[PDB]
Amino acid sequence: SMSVKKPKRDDSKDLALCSMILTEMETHEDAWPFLLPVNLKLVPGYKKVIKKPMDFSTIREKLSSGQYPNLETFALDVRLVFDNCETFNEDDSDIGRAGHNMRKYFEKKWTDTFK
Repeated sequence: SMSVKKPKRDDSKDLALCSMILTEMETHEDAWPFLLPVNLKLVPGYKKVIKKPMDFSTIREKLSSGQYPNLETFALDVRLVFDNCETFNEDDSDIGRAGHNMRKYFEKKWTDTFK
């Protein structure tokens, strides 16, 4: 509350560390469905159904331009990518399995880097 604060967690490395995680997600062999925005002209149903499209290149540009106010807003966009994938793709598809795998990979890096 006013003039009452918990001890200050050092957040000075968060930007660098989120960038490193994102590099590791970019270079994973199962990243291919997520590297670029889904083409809304060429994929029937996507525009109407997926209310907030998100992809790694869009996260990278937001990251690079100071559009994440803190590390939690960064995690929310990463998770959005996988939540969108589960909304549109069957679990038993190459893209559906890709999404589950990447989400796992991300959540471990996130815990190991920050928790």
